[PDB]
Amino acid sequence: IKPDYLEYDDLLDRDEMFTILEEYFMYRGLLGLRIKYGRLFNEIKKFDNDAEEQFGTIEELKQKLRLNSEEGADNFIDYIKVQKQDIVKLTVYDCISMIGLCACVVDVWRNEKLFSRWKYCLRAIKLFINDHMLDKIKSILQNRLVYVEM
Amino acid sequence: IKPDYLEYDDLLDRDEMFTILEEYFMYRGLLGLRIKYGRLFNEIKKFDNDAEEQFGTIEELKQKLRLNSEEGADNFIDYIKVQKQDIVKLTVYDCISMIGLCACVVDVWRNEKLFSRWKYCLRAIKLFINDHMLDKIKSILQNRLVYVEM
Repeated sequence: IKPDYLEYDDLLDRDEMFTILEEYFMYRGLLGLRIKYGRLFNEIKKFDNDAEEQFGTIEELKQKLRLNSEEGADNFIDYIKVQKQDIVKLTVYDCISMIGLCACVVDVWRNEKLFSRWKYCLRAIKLFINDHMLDKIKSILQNRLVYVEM
Repeated sequence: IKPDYLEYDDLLDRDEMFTILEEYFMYRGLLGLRIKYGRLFNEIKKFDNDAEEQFGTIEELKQKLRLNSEEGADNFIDYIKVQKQDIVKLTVYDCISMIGLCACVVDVWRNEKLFSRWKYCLRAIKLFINDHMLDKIKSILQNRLVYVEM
C-alpha cells in the first residue's frame, strides 16, 4: 500500500511521481486549497507561479478557452496539444509550468462544480510530460525539499 | 483510459468493479452526497440499507469504533476482520452490506475533515471481498440497472 500524499512531507526514491501528481490533482481538484498540505504538495503548489508566467493569468485563460462551457475540457486539451506542438525544445521547466497550469485550471472547474474534469489534468500530463521529464521533475522536487529542510 | 464513474449510468464488461468502488469511495469520501451521481453510483448507494440492517446504525458504529479518534481507521479495520471471522460462510450479500458500511463510515470521516481516511475503505474491501465476489456484485448491479431502464 502506497502512502497518501495529502499531508506527506518527503519525496522518496520509491515514490512514483505520476502517482503523486494523480493524488495532487484529485485532492486539489475535489477539496481545493482550504486544506492542510504536506511539504510535498506545498512544493508542487509553487508551480502555479511558473504557469502564470509562461501561459498568462488563469482569468485570461478561463475566457480564452471557455473553461466552464460544455467544450471547456476539450478546449484545455487542445491548448495543451498546441503547446506540445509548438515549443521547439521542451524543458523540464515547460513541464513544471504545465503542471501549474493544470492546477490553476482544476480550480476553475472545482469552483464551478465540474468535479469529474480533474481527470483531464491527468490526460494532459500524459500527453505533455514523458517519463524522462517526470524523473527530472522528481529530482527537482527532492532538491527543493532538502533545501526547505536545511 | 477508463471512463469517470461519478455520473456514469452503465456497467459494462470493460468497467472493472474495483475501479468503480475506488472512485465511489473517493467521490463520496471527498465530495459527499449533495452531488449529482449517475445510475451506477445511485445503485451502490442503495447498499447503505443493507449495511444498517446487517451491522447496525452509523451512530452505534461511530461510538463503538471511536471513528473520529486517532485510532479510528485502525479500529474500523479491526472491526472488518471481526465480521469476517464471525460470518460462517461469506455471501455476495455480506459483501454488499460491507460496501454500504464503508460508505456510511466514509461519511463520518468526511464530516470530520479526516479526508485521507477514505483510503481505508479500499483496504477493507481488499480484506473482505475477493474477485469472485466482486464478479457477483457486478452481475447484481447490472441486473438492477436493467430494471431501472425498464
